[PDB]
Amino acid sequence: TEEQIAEFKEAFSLFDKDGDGTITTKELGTVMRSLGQNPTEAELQDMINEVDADGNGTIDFPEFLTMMARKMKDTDSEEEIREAFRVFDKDGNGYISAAELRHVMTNLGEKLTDEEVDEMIREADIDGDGQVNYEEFVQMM
Amino acid sequence: TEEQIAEFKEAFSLFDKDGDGTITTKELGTVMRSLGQNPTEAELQDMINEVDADGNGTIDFPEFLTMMARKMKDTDSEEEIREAFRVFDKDGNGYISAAELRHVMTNLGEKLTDEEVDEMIREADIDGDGQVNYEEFVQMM
Amino acid sequence: TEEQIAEFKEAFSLFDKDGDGTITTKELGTVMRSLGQNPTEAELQDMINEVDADGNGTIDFPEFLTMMARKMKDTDSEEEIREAFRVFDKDGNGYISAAELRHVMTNLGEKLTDEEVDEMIREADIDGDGQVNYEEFVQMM
Amino acid sequence: TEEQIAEFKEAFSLFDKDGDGTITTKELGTVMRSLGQNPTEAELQDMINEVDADGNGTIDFPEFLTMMARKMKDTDSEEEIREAFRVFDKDGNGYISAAELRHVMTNLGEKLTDEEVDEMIREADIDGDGQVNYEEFVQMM
Amino acid sequence: TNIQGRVYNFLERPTGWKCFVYHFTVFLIVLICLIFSVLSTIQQYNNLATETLFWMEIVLVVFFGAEYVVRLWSAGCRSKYVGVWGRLRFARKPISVIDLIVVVASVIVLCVGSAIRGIRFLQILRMLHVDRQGGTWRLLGSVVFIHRQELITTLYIGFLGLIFSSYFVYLAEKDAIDSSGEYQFGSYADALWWGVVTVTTIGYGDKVPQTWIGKTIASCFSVFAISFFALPAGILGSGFALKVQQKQRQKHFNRQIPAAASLIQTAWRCYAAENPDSATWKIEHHRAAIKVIRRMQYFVAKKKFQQARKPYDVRDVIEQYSQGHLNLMVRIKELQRRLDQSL
Amino acid sequence: TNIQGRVYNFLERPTGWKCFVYHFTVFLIVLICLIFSVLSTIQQYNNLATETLFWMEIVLVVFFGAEYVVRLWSAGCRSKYVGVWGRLRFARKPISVIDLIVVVASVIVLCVGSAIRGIRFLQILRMLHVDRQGGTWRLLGSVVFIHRQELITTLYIGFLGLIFSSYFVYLAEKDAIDSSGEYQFGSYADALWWGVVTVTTIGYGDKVPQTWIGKTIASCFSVFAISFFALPAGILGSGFALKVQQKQRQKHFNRQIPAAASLIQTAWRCYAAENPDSATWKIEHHRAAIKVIRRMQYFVAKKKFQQARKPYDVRDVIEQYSQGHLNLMVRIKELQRRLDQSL
Amino acid sequence: TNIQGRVYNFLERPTGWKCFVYHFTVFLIVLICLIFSVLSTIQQYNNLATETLFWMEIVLVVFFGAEYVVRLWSAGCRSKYVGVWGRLRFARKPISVIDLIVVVASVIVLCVGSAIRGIRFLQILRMLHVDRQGGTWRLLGSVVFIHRQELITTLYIGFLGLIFSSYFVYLAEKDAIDSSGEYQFGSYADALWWGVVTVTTIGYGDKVPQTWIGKTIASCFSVFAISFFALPAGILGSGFALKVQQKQRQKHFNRQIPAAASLIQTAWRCYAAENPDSATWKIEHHRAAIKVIRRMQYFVAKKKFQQARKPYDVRDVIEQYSQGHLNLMVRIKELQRRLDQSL
Amino acid sequence: TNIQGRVYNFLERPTGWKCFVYHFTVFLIVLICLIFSVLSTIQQYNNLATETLFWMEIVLVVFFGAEYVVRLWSAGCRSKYVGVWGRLRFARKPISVIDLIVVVASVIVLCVGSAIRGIRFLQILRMLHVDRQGGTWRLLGSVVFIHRQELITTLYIGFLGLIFSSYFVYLAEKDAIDSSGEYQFGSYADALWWGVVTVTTIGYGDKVPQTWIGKTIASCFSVFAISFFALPAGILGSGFALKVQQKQRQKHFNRQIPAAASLIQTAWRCYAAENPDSATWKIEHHRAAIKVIRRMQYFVAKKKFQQARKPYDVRDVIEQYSQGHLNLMVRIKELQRRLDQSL
Ligand SMILES: [Ca+2]
Ligand SMILES: [Ca+2]
Ligand SMILES: [Ca+2]
Ligand SMILES: [Ca+2]
Ligand SMILES: [Ca+2]
Ligand SMILES: [Ca+2]
Ligand SMILES: [Ca+2]
Ligand SMILES: [Ca+2]
Ligand SMILES: [Ca+2]
Ligand SMILES: [Ca+2]
Ligand SMILES: [Ca+2]
Ligand SMILES: [Ca+2]
Repeated sequence: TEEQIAEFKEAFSLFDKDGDGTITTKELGTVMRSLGQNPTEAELQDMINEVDADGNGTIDFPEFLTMMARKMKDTDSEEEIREAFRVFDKDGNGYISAAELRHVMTNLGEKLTDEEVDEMIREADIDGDGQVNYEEFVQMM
Repeated sequence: TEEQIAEFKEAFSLFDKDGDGTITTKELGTVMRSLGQNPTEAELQDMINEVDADGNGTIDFPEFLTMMARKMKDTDSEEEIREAFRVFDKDGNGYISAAELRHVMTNLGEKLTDEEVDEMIREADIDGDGQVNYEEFVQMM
Repeated sequence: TEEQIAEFKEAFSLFDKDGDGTITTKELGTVMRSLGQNPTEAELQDMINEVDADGNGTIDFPEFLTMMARKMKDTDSEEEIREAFRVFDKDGNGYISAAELRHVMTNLGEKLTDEEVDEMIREADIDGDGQVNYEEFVQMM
Repeated sequence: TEEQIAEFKEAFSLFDKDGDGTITTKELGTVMRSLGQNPTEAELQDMINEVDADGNGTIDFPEFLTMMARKMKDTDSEEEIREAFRVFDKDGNGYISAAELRHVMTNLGEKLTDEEVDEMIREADIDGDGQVNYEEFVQMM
Repeated sequence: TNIQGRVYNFLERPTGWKCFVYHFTVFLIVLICLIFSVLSTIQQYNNLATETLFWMEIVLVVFFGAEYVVRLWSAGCRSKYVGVWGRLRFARKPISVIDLIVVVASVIVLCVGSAIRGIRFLQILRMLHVDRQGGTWRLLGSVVFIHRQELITTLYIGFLGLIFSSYFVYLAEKDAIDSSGEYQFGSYADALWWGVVTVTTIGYGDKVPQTWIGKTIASCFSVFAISFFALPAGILGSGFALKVQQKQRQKHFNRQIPAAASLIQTAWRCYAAENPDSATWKIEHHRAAIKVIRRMQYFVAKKKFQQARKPYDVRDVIEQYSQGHLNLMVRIKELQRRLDQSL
Repeated sequence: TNIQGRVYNFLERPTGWKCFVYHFTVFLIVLICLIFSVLSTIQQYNNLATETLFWMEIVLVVFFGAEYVVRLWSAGCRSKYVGVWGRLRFARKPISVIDLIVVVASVIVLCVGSAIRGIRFLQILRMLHVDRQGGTWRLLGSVVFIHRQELITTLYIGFLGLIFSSYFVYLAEKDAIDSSGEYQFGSYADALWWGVVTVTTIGYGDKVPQTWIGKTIASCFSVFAISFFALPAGILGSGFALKVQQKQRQKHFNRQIPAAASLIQTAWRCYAAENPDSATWKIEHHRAAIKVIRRMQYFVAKKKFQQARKPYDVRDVIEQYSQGHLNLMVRIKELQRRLDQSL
Repeated sequence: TNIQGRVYNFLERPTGWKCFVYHFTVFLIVLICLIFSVLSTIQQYNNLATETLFWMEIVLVVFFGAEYVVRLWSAGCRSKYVGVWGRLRFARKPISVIDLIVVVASVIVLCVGSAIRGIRFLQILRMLHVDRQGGTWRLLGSVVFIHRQELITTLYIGFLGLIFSSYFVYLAEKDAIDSSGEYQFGSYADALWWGVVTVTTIGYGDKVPQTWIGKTIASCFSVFAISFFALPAGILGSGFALKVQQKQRQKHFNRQIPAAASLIQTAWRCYAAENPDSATWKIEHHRAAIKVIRRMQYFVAKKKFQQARKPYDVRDVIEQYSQGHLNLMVRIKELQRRLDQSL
Repeated sequence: TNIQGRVYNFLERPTGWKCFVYHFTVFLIVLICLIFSVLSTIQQYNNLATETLFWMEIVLVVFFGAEYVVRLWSAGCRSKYVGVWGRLRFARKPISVIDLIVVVASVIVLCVGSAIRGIRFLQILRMLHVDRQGGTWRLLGSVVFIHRQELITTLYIGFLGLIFSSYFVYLAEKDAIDSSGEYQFGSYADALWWGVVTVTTIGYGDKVPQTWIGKTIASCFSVFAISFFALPAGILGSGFALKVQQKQRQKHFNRQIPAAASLIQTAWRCYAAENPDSATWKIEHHRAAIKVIRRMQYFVAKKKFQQARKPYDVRDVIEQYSQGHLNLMVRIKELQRRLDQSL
């Protein structure tokens, strides 16, 4: 994992904005601004909190490493996603309307762009039918 | 129900104040101002919350339709009203003083105008006695 | 009770500061200022809340009457006072140090003036001993 | 204990900043400033609250005396410290990495200076091994 | 005059001292009657008691009839029960019906008559009279409804276990005769009965598993089954306790008032909305908008009323905080605007 | 001197080590006496024990008398019990009364005397001595009071069920003779007894339903009845647990002080109000207004005190928030005014 | 067409009126069958019932087979069960498996055949059919899992106590013969059995301690043991009650939606992140940073979703307050800055 | 090397899979041994089993000895147990002591020896080995401690009731001979025993009240007594449930860290304070003041740590709110001052 760790370190350094090696919220905000999303302070705080191992308002390098470590496509993670999907799925089946899904993506939550939604749809619905299998999609992910 | 739906759509459009077809609180406030009631922001928020199906601070057209759908004079609704009436009814009977009722209407809660109160009284007390049957009134409603 | 009611009405009228016959907090504050105590708004609110029957931020005349009605030297009331006294009484007996009592009066809670405290002491300690019988005092009250 | 009490009184007098003999938060803040730590008002409030017997936002002389009275190296106190130590101790043993300890001292909580940390380390690790016995240290304290 | 109302209060829904005393007396009388009936039932005190019963029972029935009549008369206090139809409706209520049944049956018995078979049953029934207004039963029912999901499950699984255990015991102890010279588990019915007894934890001991295997199975299938059967008692008790706790932290009754009033007002407004040339049309498109607004207000009001009715909770607190916070934010924004405006 | 007070503490309401030890010793002695009495009761150890009892019992009674006397003497510590009247009042208290009864009765027995019938009863009574200050009973009583509404209901409905079940069993098993050659349910009383046993879940098995129909009815009417009878135990336990939990999150005692003081002050002010030429008239219409204000303050104070007394709750939190929020709003308003004023 | 889905709904996971009725009917039929079996089991009604059973049982099995087939057909409604593999997976589920076992076994019995030994067992098994979707068992299981730590302990300690008590009783009553002329505690096994009975609180009374010492030991070791054995029933009940209470103060379903959506979106974003030339790369070092940010967002989203799923709690309230407060502080700071900037 | 630590983990405080399996195996072995002992106890399987026991028991004891030795060796992992004294201290712990007793006793038995009286007892004792680290008992103990006030009361009052009931039954049924020709309540001891049985709800039925008066008294004094005796089981269960619920809403472990660190730092500072020429004297009267300040800080820190340790509660929320609110107020005041200053 040496190469991976080096990469992570590099990433951290570019993020950090200082020689202290301790990520404040301010640094994160700056980074976000550089991208151009323009996030709220509360949001930033929330982001840091999840990451933070010590729970002291500052992301340590070990903390960062820990967050990197826990991988997606773990079964526990998948369950939550499935539950979420179910929440939007009428008719209590592994099936949702494609158009409806698109609409939801456009509107509810952290809004997703039209192109992105189209891409998602393409990824999901291999068949021409709009009734898309969310379970399958989740598995693929 | 096609005609009804059309009517509802028309209403929504006149309310909306924009081509987005998504009612914010601001739009509602504007509408209120146009009438001339001059409501508080909190009140507006409360109003939207009850309506909102998705629960995202914005009234969708489907949400609006849903609110229209659930009709008054349903038995569940009636019970609440009866309970409320009881709350103001001394002597644990289906009877309240007309004068007292009038006073309450004038003073407590979302104040009701004198003329309106008079009208209400007329509607309720068919007989000349002030001891008005609230249950009967509720049934009529 | 006719005379009593008349007196109460008179009192209310002098308090009211207006023809509405509905005491707001502002009126109460004004009255307080006239005396010269200079109270906090929160305090005023608290005062009104206890009084208020309807619980609508305004003291009705009936509410006022109700408050007048419930008399001191009722047994329930006495118990609370006794409990309070006990709270300050060391040695788990119906006895407290006179000096200590004086000190408490001077310092803790709604401060009591020196003269007043002296008067209180005189009222309580008939005997020359400082160990004053609080129960007896309560009974007298 | 007469001498001790005299000393305490002297200390109180120097702290007090006034002839009232009643320590407000403001006085405490002033004292802190004189030292030069520059504390937050909330912190000051917290400090007073723990001390305060009556619980009235003011430290009485008796209260002060009481706080002085309860001595460290009482068994109850020790347990808490041990628990705290355990919280930072990996491998569920009476052993922690010296370097790690130093790091924690530098970073987490009320930050401790480098020299101070060094001193602490010296006090603790009599032996040359970094795996320091925290229980022993606690006992010594 | 308020006399009818007073009478009603005395009879049904009483918090009076005198009324309470009367009720207690009635209860005592009923108990005495029951005792007498019991005494009569045993052979040693049959001849002496019958005459007494005859003397007393008729009187009691007359009294009850009178009471019933009075209650019926008093129904006019409540506007729910007015006229003949109202009275009929009142009568329809369960306790009243029961009372009627008791009285008429008693009368019939008297007519038939001094031996009586159904009189004992009537006496037993009578004890139910005292629980007026359904205040005893209703609470219990509510609690059951609240905890039905779990209770039902417990009943089911436990039942299943009992069945299985019974079957196993039958399989075990079919051939094994007792020491007294009689087959304890001849039929499956017997086994079932035994199982029921065991789960109940009565333990009569008329039947006990004779075989070692049977004993083992009993040991295995007892404990769990016992626990399951005890569950309802536990769970219900817990529920009751929780309810009591909730009651202890109820809202004040004065807080319910304004919300209720508001709700009423909104309802009235809504009603008016349909009537075109009414007084409430004061202060086409506009009208439509107003209607919608009124409906919204009504909805809000209902919610508020419901909240008022409910006890204090964390959700309520959160809501309150939100309400405060938004207001504060708005104020701050206004201030900011003012500052900007000035410059 | 503080000696009387110390004595009182030692005797009644003790948290002392020595006192505790003494109490334990007393309890042990009582237990021993009880054991001896029990032994005497059986025929095999009657002749040897009587003499011992005679020797010891008198001594014990003397000791108890002495203790009682000491307690009486010590009453002067508490200002509630001063002089002769105070002492009499103290004596009136239940435990003390019981003790008195025990001692006098014992003395009477001794005078009469070495056989004794009432001595056994006295011994039994004696065991109640140790629960001093009513700390055991009082808590229980409080809990019962808190959960009475439900408990009573459970008692009632269950009782009714029991009655009904008994009746049904009587109806079933009147004619059916047992295998031993004796009618199990000859009387309704017997049936009732059986029912009671069954609901209790003792299951002696002296009586068991013989008929199949009877058995069926028992099966039907058992389970529910059993649950009902178990309810009190459950519910009370739950209540106790809840109480314990509440206690665990109590307020600190220092927070009660200031409120209490305030209350006291307000009471004093109110008292003064009646006296026209008093010192509290410092700082006609005006006087009247002041009186009203004082009363209001008193009312507030009482409420505050009550709140302090109670444990932490969501309602309290909400109140706190409201208090904060209003203050903040006021401050903001003031700021706004200042800004406006400047411009 | 939606017919398959409808069929599925009717069969499994039904909230329909008609469906409910059907289920009830089925249950009733099963009960009747069980009753018939029981009747057959006793010797007096064996010859008359067998023929009836033969007539009916086959029909019942056919019906059940048909139902099973229909259920299998309907599996295509759910996308979890599609094709042959999906159907197989569905079949694998426990209830379905049980049903299959019942049907095949019944068929086998019929083939063998009008006496039948296993048919009784099959009947017993059948009663489990009605608890569809595992809604009964699952809840119970969950509760057990929640309260396992304590429950297990109770089981253990109680068991230990029982063992010890049994041993002590064996030691006591080895030599002591009963009044009937038979050794009650000949073996340790017997003693163990007795202990089990006693702890259960069945109290058959086939075995009772004869020696005084034995009796004493029973008295000592009973009460505590009894309490321990009752614990599971109590604790589980309490847990159930608590769960019910929690359910009563659940969040609204509309609040879950947006969070869920957000989570989904974040997941999608994360997925995109791996694909270099995708549409989601809109709005090397920079890319890396973006990836990290997306991951962070996802983590946040998951947490939010979890919170939404959970019921209302003090922690949630605190979080909300914090969120509000920080925002307010920021606003204030901004205002201050503006003021400073102007001057 | 970390091998010793690993060994310790495997033996005591294991969360390992392999370790768990090993433990299970051990438990199974113990159970088997117990079963064998039981079998030996009954006369029919004595001659065949003894030899087997001899063969196996010695081996088992050797194994246990080895295990003990290993555990002792592993104590060096924990710094609490270092050297010889540390090891001795470790041994002193209860479970270890028990194990030692078992092994030595077994050895003694072997030496004496293939009959053995104490071996059975040793086997029984052995079952306690599996509950390592006291995780089973400790929790229970804690719960008992928490609910002692009420539990004790229940034990007391119930006991008293039992006594009284027994006495009354003795008074009732002294003269009354049974149908079998033997006095059921000859001694008061017998009566007491009966009472105990009844309250327990075992209901052996060896003794039953014969007189009608006696029966009546039993009926009266049963129900309440039964409820009281059931209370402990209920209450404890409720407590357990509550504890579980509390656990469910625990704080995150990361929140405890900083507070703990702070506490540690404050302690260190305090320690330094005594040493005059130390490094911590950086940044006479002044010194004194500093000491006081440090002590205050320490006190604060301790409180904070305690709060962190505890679960979430309304009090905590209130505190948080207060903290926020004060800060906000201060900020507002500062702003106001600035505004004033400018003008
Ligand atoms: Ca940095
Ligand atoms: Ca960190
Ligand atoms: Ca598709
Ligand atoms: Ca719009
Ligand atoms: Ca919406
Ligand atoms: Ca009328
Ligand atoms: Ca006015
Ligand atoms: Ca009012
Ligand atoms: Ca005096
Ligand atoms: Ca000062
Ligand atoms: Ca103070
Ligand atoms: Ca070292």
